[PDB]
Amino acid sequence: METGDQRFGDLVFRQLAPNVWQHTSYLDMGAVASNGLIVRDGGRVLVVDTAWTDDQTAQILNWIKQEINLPVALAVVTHAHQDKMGGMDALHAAGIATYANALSNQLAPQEGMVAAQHSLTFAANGWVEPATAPNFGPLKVFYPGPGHTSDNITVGIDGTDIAFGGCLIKDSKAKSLGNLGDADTEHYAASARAFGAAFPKASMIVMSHSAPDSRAAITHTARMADKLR
Ligand SMILES: O=C(O)[C@@H]1CS[C@H]2CS[C@H](CS)N21
Ligand SMILES: [Zn+2]
Ligand SMILES: [Zn+2]
Repeated sequence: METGDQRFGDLVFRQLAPNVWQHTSYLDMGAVASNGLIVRDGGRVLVVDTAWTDDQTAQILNWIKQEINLPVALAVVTHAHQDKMGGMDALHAAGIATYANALSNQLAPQEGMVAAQHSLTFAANGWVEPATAPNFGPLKVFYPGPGHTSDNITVGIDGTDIAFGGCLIKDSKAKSLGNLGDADTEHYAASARAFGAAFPKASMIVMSHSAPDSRAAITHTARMADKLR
């Protein structure tokens, strides 16, 4: 927890830009961090990823109400793991519209997760079909291909130098990819590089389990992935 960070309950918030904050929640497994984003877009707020749990995700919503005081219009979640979708019910209880890759929603029940209300689909070039992501404002959603998981998606924030790699991208000092059973080790490297190419001017790379990094996180991640093919 660095200087300039705010704490609300068990959550930590770091402002990254005038209209963007990183939310961080922890699960004791020894407190393992997971990062998401909060975006102020005019008179509304957009959320990328829940916290680990419903209660933690409610803390995010209370912090937003208290510190930003704008309604949360929608949330997009970036794949079907507990750190990204664990608080879906808290969002739904607040009347927030939720979006995920169709595959994430298909996987959610098997994972003991609650599926989002709406499914995103993607063109062959990886960009989201705009009709499935209505009124996403500055959020530009890109499916880079299979990597960390088959369903992982990524998000750039228009008007900023920020892109969110989710759990696909590791920080540039990482000693391993942590890749498990559901990783695609054949395509991981190409998918990391695809994320980089989709958001070629993003200079701040936000990710799920490390603090924000430079684009070196992308190239370092791709190098680690090259070794697995
Ligand atoms: O693989 C990881 O590094 C992170 C932290 S521990 C492991 C279990 S939950 C979450 C899924 S991305 N995760
Ligand atoms: Zn994951
Ligand atoms: Zn994760």
